[PDB]
Amino acid sequence: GLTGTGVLTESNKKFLPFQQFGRDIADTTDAVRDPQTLEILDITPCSFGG
Amino acid sequence: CGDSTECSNLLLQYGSFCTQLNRALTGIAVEQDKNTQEVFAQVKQIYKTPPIKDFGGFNFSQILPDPSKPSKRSFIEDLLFNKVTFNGLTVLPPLLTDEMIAQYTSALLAGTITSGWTFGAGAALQIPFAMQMAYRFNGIGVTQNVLYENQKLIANQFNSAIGKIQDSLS
Amino acid sequence: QTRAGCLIGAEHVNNSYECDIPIGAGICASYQSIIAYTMSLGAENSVAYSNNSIAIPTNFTISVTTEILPVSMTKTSVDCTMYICGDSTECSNLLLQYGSFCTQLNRALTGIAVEQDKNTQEVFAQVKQIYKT
Amino acid sequence: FNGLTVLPPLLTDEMIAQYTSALLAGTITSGWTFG
Amino acid sequence: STASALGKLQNVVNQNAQALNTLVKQLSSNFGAISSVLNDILSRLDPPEAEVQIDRLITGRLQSLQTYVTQQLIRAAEIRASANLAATKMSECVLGQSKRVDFCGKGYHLMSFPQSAPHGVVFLHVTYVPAQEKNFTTAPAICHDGKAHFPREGVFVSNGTHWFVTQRNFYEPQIITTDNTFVSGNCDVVIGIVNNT
Amino acid sequence: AEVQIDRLITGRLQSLQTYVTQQLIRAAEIRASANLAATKMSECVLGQS
Ligand SMILES: *[C@@H]1O[C@H](CO)[C@@H](O[C@@H]2O[C@H](CO)[C@@H](O)[C@H](O)[C@H]2NC(C)=O)[C@H](O)[C@H]1NC(C)=O
Ligand SMILES: *[C@@H]1O[C@H](CO)[C@@H](O[C@@H]2O[C@H](CO)[C@@H](O)[C@H](O)[C@H]2NC(C)=O)[C@H](O)[C@H]1NC(C)=O
Ligand SMILES: *[C@@H]1O[C@H](CO)[C@@H](O[C@@H]2O[C@H](CO)[C@@H](O)[C@H](O)[C@H]2NC(C)=O)[C@H](O)[C@H]1NC(C)=O
Ligand SMILES: *[C@@H]1O[C@H](CO)[C@@H](O[C@@H]2O[C@H](CO)[C@@H](O)[C@H](O)[C@H]2NC(C)=O)[C@H](O)[C@H]1NC(C)=O
Ligand SMILES: *[C@@H]1O[C@H](CO)[C@@H](O[C@@H]2O[C@H](CO)[C@@H](O)[C@H](O)[C@H]2NC(C)=O)[C@H](O)[C@H]1NC(C)=O
Ligand SMILES: *[C@@H]1O[C@H](CO)[C@@H](O[C@@H]2O[C@H](CO)[C@@H](O)[C@H](O)[C@H]2NC(C)=O)[C@H](O)[C@H]1NC(C)=O
Ligand SMILES: *[C@@H]1O[C@H](CO)[C@@H](O[C@@H]2O[C@H](CO)[C@@H](O)[C@H](O)[C@H]2NC(C)=O)[C@H](O)[C@H]1NC(C)=O
Ligand SMILES: *[C@@H]1O[C@H](CO)[C@@H](O)[C@H](O)[C@H]1NC(C)=O
Repeated sequence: GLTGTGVLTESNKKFLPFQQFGRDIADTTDAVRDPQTLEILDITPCSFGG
Repeated sequence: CGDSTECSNLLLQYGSFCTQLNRALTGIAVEQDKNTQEVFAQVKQIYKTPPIKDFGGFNFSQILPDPSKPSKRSFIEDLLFNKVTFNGLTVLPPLLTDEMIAQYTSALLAGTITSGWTFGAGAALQIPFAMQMAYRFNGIGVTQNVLYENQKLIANQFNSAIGKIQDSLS
Repeated sequence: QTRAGCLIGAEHVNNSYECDIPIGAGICASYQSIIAYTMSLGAENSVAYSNNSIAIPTNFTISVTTEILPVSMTKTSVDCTMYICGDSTECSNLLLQYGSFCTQLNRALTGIAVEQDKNTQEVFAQVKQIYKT
Repeated sequence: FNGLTVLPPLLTDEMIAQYTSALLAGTITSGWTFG
Repeated sequence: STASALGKLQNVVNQNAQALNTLVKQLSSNFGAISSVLNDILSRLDPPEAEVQIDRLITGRLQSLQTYVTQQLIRAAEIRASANLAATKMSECVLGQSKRVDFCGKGYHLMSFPQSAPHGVVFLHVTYVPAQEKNFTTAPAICHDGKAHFPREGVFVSNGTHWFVTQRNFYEPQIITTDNTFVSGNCDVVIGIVNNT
Repeated sequence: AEVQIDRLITGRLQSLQTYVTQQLIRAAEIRASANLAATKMSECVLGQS
């Protein structure tokens, strides 16, 4: 139910056993936990620029 | 808008609204670059210091660049650098990297150590440091005899002050 | 691939000249084809320092240089109601309920014009009489 | 134009040229004394 | 011959013209209404909806005019600062000779001449630049008869065999005499003193 | 939904305008400081004041 775009990579963050996703600052999500495999993935925005 | 065709279509009817915003931001960036270039680019040649350093007893080792460090900075510059520490927004890098700024500072400092104020008008002319300091005292109403009789004490006081500056900063 | 991004359509060399078209991160490009290089701060020299040697000029030259400074700009004014409504009684009646909205703008524009006139008169009028050669 | 006006400057360029000529003749003939 | 030298005045003129052009161009925006023409809206609907339509145009045009006024204020402040700098330069480098280095000209200042420009001033600065240097050997004081001699103004120089006194900014040797030197102490504490007559 | 989209758009535009104005003011004061620094570098390093 949490929707967003970007590119997903493998991360090394250690979620405490009851969170579902994390955000760093200014309320922007960075890490998520896949509901099935139960691992932490990292999201970075798709490349853009002038 | 953020990837919304409907938002873009509704927004298109507001006319030229962000063209002037980008114009202003580009002007600000150009002004920053111009400010840096105006402040630091004041010499035409990159002067260097002789390998042998006997400046009448004065000691500039704390301010001269250090060849050992890769950044080619000095003690005070390293202390200053160490002491102080998106949804469509980008940050552009400065045109002049800090290595070139350090090179400009080193060139200016070598020029003012070796050639007095002469390099600021025309070509640099060499001068022993004691004579330049005698000129500087003569320019404030004190005869050069005072420096020529108190050189050692003057050098010791200068070294002590430049040593205390580093401790005060650190 | 540069610290400023990615660049296509130019060749990278190993020399260094004065910077023509600034690109960024200490590098920029020029035309010869188009070549991208690292900026050169200036010429290199090592002034001959010794503790019992000096250099003294023997001749001189006289140079004349220019400096350009702007001191003024055009004075403009804007009629608020004519621009925002344009000969419409209904528009004026609807706009009237906004309070004092354009009096401040006219005040600011008049101040700007007065400042331009003061700038010009202060910069140039610095003599009491009109001397003649 | 739809309600915008441009006002002429108070000092026409002839007077500015006269000021420059007076200043320049003064500095040629009298040095810095006239300042 | 060379053009593109009067960049600043042209830039100011272009900025003003562009601001005026965008301000007058902003008049053709719907701003979310049905049309940009006032009479067309007036002669197509009923007043209860007509006023709703007109409000959007009113607020949009007000916002644009506010932005234009703010930009004009900023540019006027910058122009005022530039004019103050120009006035200071005119006061200090035309009515007198300046000692502060590099304020007006590159070198030792001699004089300046003003000229007008459509929206500014042009200063012609005349400066003195030394050239054709030459190496010499120097000494800070002269020991003679057990006394130390220092130059009044100038510096001791040497052909390579003899010694002379010169002014600092132009080579003109002269014979060392008691008239252009003064005595203080004895030649025992000065580092680098040399023997002569 | 177009009404809500417009309501969001106007506020976002207002915020962008405020940020731009603040940046302009800060740039002006920074430029003044840079001019002072350049004058000091020219007058106190290249000569005696
Ligand atoms: C959801 O169901 C899948 C399907 O069985 C589970 O995936 C298996 O998990 C076990 C646990 O070690 C592995 O040994 C199997 O190899 C997995 N099978 C696959 C990936 O096809 C998964 O663990 C379940 N998730 C839960 C229960 O949270
Ligand atoms: C100039 O001052 C520096 C101190 O910053 C001197 O360097 C010290 O030299 C002594 C004696 O050789 C060493 O014991 C210290 O470890 C040095 N300090 C540092 C930080 O390197 C330097 O010798 C002085 N210059 C001269 C010519 O004596
Ligand atoms: C002054 O004397 C020096 C030393 O004899 C002359 O030679 C220069 O010496 C410096 C350092 O020793 C070198 O960096 C230069 O390349 C030398 N110049 C030449 C042409 O060989 C020097 O030419 C003399 N004149 C001046 C104006 O310095
Ligand atoms: C100082 O420089 C000037 C300018 O170069 C010299 O005047 C030149 O002298 C040569 C040879 O006599 C002439 O061919 C040139 O026409 C002169 N130039 C001008 C502009 O008249 C002058 O000789 C130099 N002084 C010394 C002592 O060398
Ligand atoms: C030292 O300076 C003196 C004075 O200019 C030079 O000596 C003169 O040389 C000329 C040419 O040989 C003679 O005609 C004069 O009689 C000399 N003057 C005296 C007082 O003897 C001398 O050339 C300079 N030294 C060097 C190495 O050039
Ligand atoms: C200027 O530098 C020279 C050379 O570095 C110094 O000359 C030295 O003087 C001492 C004591 O008189 C001698 O022991 C050395 O042998 C000299 N050096 C050479 C290479 O011969 C001189 O002392 C310095 N200071 C001056 C001239 O005031
Ligand atoms: C300048 O002259 C004085 C005296 O003419 C020299 O002083 C003599 O130095 C020698 C060698 O050191 C001593 O043996 C004498 O006793 C000294 N005489 C006196 C009266 O003190 C002095 O050395 C000369 N200067 C130089 C640089 O050689
Ligand atoms: C010269 O430039 C080429 C590519 O432009 C680079 O591969 C090389 O390392 C540079 N230096 C030398 C010494 O060839």
